[PDB]
Amino acid sequence: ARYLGPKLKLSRREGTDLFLKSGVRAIDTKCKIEQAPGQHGARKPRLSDYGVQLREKQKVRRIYGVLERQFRNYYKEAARLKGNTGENLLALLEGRLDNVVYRMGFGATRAEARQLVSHKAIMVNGRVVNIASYQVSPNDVVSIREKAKKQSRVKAALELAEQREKPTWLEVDAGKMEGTFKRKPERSDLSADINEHLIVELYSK
Amino acid sequence: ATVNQLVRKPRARKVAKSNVPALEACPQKRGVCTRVYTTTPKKPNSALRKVCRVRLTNGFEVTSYIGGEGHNLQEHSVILIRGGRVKDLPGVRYHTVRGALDCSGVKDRKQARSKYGVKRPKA
Amino acid sequence: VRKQVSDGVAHIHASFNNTIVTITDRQGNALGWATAGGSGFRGSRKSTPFAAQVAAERCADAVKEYGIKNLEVMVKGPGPGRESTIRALNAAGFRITNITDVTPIPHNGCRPPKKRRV
RNA sequence: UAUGAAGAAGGCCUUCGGGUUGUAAAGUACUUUCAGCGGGGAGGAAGGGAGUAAAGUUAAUACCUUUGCUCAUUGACGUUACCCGCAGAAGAAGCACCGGCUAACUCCGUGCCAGCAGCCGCGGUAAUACGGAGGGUGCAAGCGUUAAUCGGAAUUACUGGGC
Ligand SMILES: [Mg+2]
Ligand SMILES: [Mg+2]
Ligand SMILES: [Mg+2]
Ligand SMILES: [Mg+2]
Ligand SMILES: [Mg+2]
Ligand SMILES: [Mg+2]
Repeated sequence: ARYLGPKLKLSRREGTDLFLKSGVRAIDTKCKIEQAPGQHGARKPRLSDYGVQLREKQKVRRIYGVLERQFRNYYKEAARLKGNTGENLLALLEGRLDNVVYRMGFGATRAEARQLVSHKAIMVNGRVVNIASYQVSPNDVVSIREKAKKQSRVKAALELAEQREKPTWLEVDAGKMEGTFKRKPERSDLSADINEHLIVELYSK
Repeated sequence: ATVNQLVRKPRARKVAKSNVPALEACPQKRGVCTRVYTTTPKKPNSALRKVCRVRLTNGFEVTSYIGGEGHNLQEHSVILIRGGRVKDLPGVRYHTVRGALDCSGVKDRKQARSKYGVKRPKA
Repeated sequence: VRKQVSDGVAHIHASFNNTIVTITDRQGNALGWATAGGSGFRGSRKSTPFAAQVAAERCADAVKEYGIKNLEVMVKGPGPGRESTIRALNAAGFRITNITDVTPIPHNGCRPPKKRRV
């Protein structure tokens, strides 16, 4: 239910580095960018049509560690919901508790912030939630658990959160170790390199 | 074509016939190997394909193919067969499930091991 | 103990008397700086385009501290050194992505100092 | 989980220079979900019973029955939902595929042999198709095969076909 293999392999695969690893040490130093893995990786692979669609879907999933089965349920909900499906699907992926904690700054990585949620270190509206897939609703207040705050990893993750342009729809609190999920995010804020219309066609085939 | 002609004789939903009639729309069926022998492939190919004649529980008598290298199969062997025809062997529409009942798993299988009933090799 | 980062920006203060070279990140947090005055050049030597290039050579530090590689270029000030310094960054092994002038140009704002009758 | 680059060794390839595995590891900080253990702890529970006092109900308001109350109540699940402490990364990743369709490749072995094969088809001595190795792709506590239904199939066409 979780990827446990090396991470820079996937990162160099799919290509464009998209929100992986702590984010401090230069990504290029840790590996060899612009070179897919494998002995034969050092070559130009003439990608196809299926190829492009697959890569995009795979890329999106990894950014939020969503498995196919899980991701497909998001697509079904996004199609059911009114509005444009692709942004709705992106909104649902961003609304997951583990992703929100990462953007809120309590985790160095989405995986670590997800582990923070998993390890019963997050309080939502006075209720303990340790489920990474919990859907945060607008105006909710997310507060680190008293015991959790004593974790020095969380503290260091706050420091680093400054470099990531603080998401608008998330009101982060420094010493207060809290956050307010103001509202749903919008396509503009999200990385403009995502072509949601490609995702919609691929799953509608 | 004409609606009046079509009203007189409505469209007839054609029934699609199965490629594995002896299975009677069942995924697998157990049988007893009536005969163990070898046969030759079709035209563009040349080999000594290994096939077995098997009597099923429902009385159907059919020939099934063995997809694994080597087999400890002989008279009165009880095997499990599944669907799937052999492109180059006319009249062969079923495959013997390696690693099930009295059919041993393929020796030295390392890839597609689940397709030949071979337990994971110890590290 | 410190952190590393890339994708920086270089601010160039090309004053008539001195050249200020500062490398910083996209959020304005400084990583390193070097000046012509601090490179052994005083008086007239502190303004010549050459000495400005030399100041960049000093700024070539922070490499291990911060693998900037690609960096932006901000240039403000009419003084000499609006060309030299830029070359030195290339020869130092950096990827100059954009080059824009950020010289403060008032739209008839404050009154300037009187003229030097000399 | 993060740090972690003589890109460790080892593996394989090799244009013998290298690359590849792979920051993967090791190591170094960090955390302990659940599973380990311990200690608490809802909710499901409404009930009737025993009493009381009044009211309706009477010849007698005895009989009741209606209120209110008072005492004591009941949980199969159940070592419950949940909460709190304990310790230490410790106890938890496979499966299929990589010739085209169709994402993902070489080396070795084999030599129309053995074999694979949904379709196209491979193999006859330099096999991206078989077998093994490395590597890579997909899915994941599941992955594959098989069987079955619809779709694609405008391929029984009323929508929606032809002679
Ligand atoms: Mg599941
Ligand atoms: Mg537990
Ligand atoms: Mg391909
Ligand atoms: Mg089928
Ligand atoms: Mg039809
Ligand atoms: Mg026609």
